[PDB]
Amino acid sequence: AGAKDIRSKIASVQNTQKITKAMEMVAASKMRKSQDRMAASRPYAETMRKVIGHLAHGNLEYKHPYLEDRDVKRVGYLVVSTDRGLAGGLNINLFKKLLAEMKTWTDKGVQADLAMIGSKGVSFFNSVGGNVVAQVTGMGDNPSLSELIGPVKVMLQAYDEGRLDKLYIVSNKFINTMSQVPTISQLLPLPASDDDDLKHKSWDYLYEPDPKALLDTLLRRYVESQVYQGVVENLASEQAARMVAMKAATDNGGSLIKELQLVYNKARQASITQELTEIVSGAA
Amino acid sequence: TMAEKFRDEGRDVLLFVDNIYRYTLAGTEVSALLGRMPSAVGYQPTLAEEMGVLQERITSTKTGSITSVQAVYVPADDLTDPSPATTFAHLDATVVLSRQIASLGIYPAVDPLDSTSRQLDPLVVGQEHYDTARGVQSILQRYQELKDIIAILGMDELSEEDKLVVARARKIQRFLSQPFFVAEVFTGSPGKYVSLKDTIRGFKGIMEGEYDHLPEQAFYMVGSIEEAVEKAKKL
Amino acid sequence: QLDPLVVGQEHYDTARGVQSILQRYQELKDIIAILGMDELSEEDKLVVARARKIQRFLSQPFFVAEVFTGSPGKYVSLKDTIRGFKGIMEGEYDHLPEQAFYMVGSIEEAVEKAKKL
Amino acid sequence: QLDPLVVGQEHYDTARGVQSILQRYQELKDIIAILGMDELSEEDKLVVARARKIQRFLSQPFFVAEVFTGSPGKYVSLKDTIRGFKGIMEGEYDHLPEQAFYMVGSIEEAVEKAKKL
Amino acid sequence: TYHLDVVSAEQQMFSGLVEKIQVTGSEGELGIYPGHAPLLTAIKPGMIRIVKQHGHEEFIYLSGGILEVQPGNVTVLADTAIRGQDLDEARAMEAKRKAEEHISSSHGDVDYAQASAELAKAIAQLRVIELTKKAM
Amino acid sequence: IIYDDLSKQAVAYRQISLLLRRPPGREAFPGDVFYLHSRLLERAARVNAEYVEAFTKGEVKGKTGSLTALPIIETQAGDVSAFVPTNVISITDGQIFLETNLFNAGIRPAVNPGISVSRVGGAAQTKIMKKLSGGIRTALAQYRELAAFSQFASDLDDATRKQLDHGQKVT
Amino acid sequence: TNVISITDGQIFLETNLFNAGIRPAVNPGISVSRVGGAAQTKIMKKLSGGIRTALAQYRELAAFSQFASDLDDATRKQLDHGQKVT
Repeated sequence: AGAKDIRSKIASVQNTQKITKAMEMVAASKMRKSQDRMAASRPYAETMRKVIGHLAHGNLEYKHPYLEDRDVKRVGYLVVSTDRGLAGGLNINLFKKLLAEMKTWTDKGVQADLAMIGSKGVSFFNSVGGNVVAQVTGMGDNPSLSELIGPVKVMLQAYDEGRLDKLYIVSNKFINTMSQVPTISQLLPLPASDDDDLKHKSWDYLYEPDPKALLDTLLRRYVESQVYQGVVENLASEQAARMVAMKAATDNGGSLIKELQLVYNKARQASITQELTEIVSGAA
Repeated sequence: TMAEKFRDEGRDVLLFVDNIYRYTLAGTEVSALLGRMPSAVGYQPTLAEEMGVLQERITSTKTGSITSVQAVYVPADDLTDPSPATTFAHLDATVVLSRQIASLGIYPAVDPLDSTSRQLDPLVVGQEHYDTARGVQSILQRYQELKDIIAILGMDELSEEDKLVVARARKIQRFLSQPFFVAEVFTGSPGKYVSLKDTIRGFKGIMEGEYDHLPEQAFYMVGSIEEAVEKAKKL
Repeated sequence: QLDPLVVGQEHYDTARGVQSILQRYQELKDIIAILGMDELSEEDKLVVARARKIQRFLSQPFFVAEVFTGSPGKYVSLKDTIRGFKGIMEGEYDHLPEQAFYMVGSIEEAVEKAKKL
Repeated sequence: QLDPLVVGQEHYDTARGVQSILQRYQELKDIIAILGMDELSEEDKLVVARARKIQRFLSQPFFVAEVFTGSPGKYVSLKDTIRGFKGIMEGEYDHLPEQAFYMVGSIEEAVEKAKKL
Repeated sequence: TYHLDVVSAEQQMFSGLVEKIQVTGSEGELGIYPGHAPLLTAIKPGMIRIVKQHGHEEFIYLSGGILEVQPGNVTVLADTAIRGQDLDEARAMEAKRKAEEHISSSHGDVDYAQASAELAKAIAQLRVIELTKKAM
Repeated sequence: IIYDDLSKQAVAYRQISLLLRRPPGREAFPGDVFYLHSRLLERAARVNAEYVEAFTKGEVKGKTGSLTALPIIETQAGDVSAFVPTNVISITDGQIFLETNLFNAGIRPAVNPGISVSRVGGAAQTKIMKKLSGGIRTALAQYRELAAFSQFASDLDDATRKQLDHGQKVT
Repeated sequence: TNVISITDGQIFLETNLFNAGIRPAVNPGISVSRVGGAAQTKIMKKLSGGIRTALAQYRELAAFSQFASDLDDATRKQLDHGQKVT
């Protein structure tokens, strides 16, 4: 205490407030960039889904394993998590939503198999005791598709090899700069997208060389694409959560400078009085 | 005492004290010269009486009245220091002038959010004036944070009722400017003296969407509001 | 009188564990104040929850405060409190809400008050 | 007295270069803490290594501290001081380990120490 | 002319109206003129030629992908990196290794590193809440 | 006129005052340290032609006199809010605040804009300088905070990337 | 401020360490002894040299204890050795 300590604490809280304001501004600019990179990725998956629909359940059909259900003996999860702290409640809401449903599933005897994006989920599930088989980390704000080919190659290889029966991607969904929501969604077997081809009486493709070898690659690329989309939305959601958390922190610091200054002024006045009284009453 | 003489003639007087804190400090200097013991923060032992015996002669009376406008300096930015705390016991109103409001080219630069009075009660000023003032105050202090959301996320994020609050707040903030007679030789425009009732009309208007249809620069430096329309006309 | 040789090892150990948790909670109050609570670890959200339970459970209704709150006073023997604080510190009551501990006597009155929420 | 006209541009530039190296290394300690060493640039990893070597080379064994540590003292002229720090900053002694500079004395003894190591 | 779209999973590489293109198909080289009947094929890594309307020719490089031609529209769903079988299995094996051997790599966001470290130092042992008498 | 340290005159006055047993005031400075610097600096004035003419008894008539003063004050650890600095800041017509963080960093003279100001302002400034220099001070007072925010932000918006480097040229 | 100036050392006992469990509550970062190693058996003098440095590095890093989940693993080991020696 004493004036000269409290003034130093006021100075350091003011410094903290500068830092949190800077982090807010940075996070907001990165949020805008990431939600541009988010919309730039729609066209590819949008058109590939129409191709898959016309090819799989159009005027005729071919039948891939990925298209038709089978009894679920054990399940896979692709878990998307941030690489950086200060995101607020983002990661733990998601991980608890996950754990509740992995519990609900293992209440029916089925096992779970985990693959991790981002290192926060890695550190978490490697301590809760999850079964993690493939991971990628350190993508930061530079998510790239080639770095994702691995952990999804694992899950697909295990799916058509028979060791999985269902595959989910768990991630946040960026609705608004002010709200983000965790969601666990299916991506194998392929969900129905209302792709009805009744306008496409009109034609069928020329296939070079054959339609089944094409359909295989189409489905694999589509899964990779949707995992990438999930990663990018999780990134923009991280950025928005960090922006709002740092807004909160800056207000919390500003509303605490005001307390420290009352305490400092009380101490200043007390010191002046105690000194001047000692002088005047020590004289004579 | 010169002001008190004018009052005895039955007039209304206005007494300016260019800095009351220096009156306090001269009292302290003299107190120290006379050898009296130091009180709370070095201030004279008789502080709250030397202040009261000045501030108590400034009152209305069945014959006349003295109003007082007193510039005040608060030491160490501390409204607890004995001198600010002793003065504020006597002040009815309080107007604070802001560098920022002036930066926007608005004069007089009276900050409407921190300026206060204790004549603002439905009991004393009436319900209409009171709630008109509270209305413009709430408008301004919401705009205060919308203007931060704008600065961080850009205008396009704001809801579309807020895009209208941010249009009414700007018109309110303009309409608080005025052309003084004394200000001509800066602003050229002639001076205006606005009767209270007219200010209540103008802000009751702007607050509730009336005059939504005319541009914000028709309010700037106009005076009454029934001249805001006749400045929009030629805009 | 707070010595292993005077109050026995178990009483002393419980008192010191309580001091240590409450102190560790004091050291987080500034991080929680500035950054908010969601920045804490999974092992330091648990410390905070246990400390905030120990704080309530230190409260008690007094036979002389009935004048102020009506709630009947409780008398809590020593064994019955060095059992309850051991209980809270070792997480065996983690499934209860904080308000289950406010102004109760022994720990069974808290496990009972939780049923009423 | 530390301005060019009174100490000369040689001494002045050596001292200012040392100060700036250590300032940059202070900028970088807290990136090393979070992101680890392997993430620095190839330019910055050399600033780190030279800053650490300079930070070592400032130490010296005193003739009177011999009673505290036994190691014999050293007297170092100003000429050798400048010729040493200039040499470190210009990348001339990158071949030596850090501890070849710790408590060495003159720079010509850092190589003789590194040969023992 | 017809509308050509070259899009990857990540970004849009080309758009706009074209007069013709020549692509290297998996089966053989190809060439698409307007009105070309529907077709679907893979394409090999290599260049693609476009003639933007009014004969402005230019060459783009594609790592692979899939070509879909509809009568008046065509789109090339390109890939970001060479996609083979043994290329992807190396990635799969590395991703499998990194999960058992807990090699948690670091991100590279140096701005967050500096801001977080300054924020950690500044808030250290402030003892503010003991100093001001907030209850909490 | 230049007073090398008005913060050492106050110390000598405090001494000579205590040794006479006169009652002290805040921070043990004598009761009236303010009336010490006030009555000193209020001599620095510009005085008009009527006063010079009367004083000099008609010998010189066309002129006005002046005595400008630059008092110097020393602050402990940048604390502008100490008892003797906040006194003298309340008497003069401005201040040039020389900042140590600029001086060590090599910005010399270390004039700190924003915190330092001249209250007579452009009335004193020569016309060409009043024209050219009008924009500088706020430009620098803003660049100096933009250069703070620029620590945590890479990838700056190229709109501010120009302001930064321009402010850096001028600095 | 007098008896700190008169003496050849200081042992600072701090209540924020005492409460947290560290008894005796000696604070090694602000305590001093000017006789130093001359007042030690040579085995203790040999061994305590590394303890001083372990605790000094721990004090320089400890600001990060509340962010340890993101720290590089090369410093995490120093930050944990400091805790074990404390």
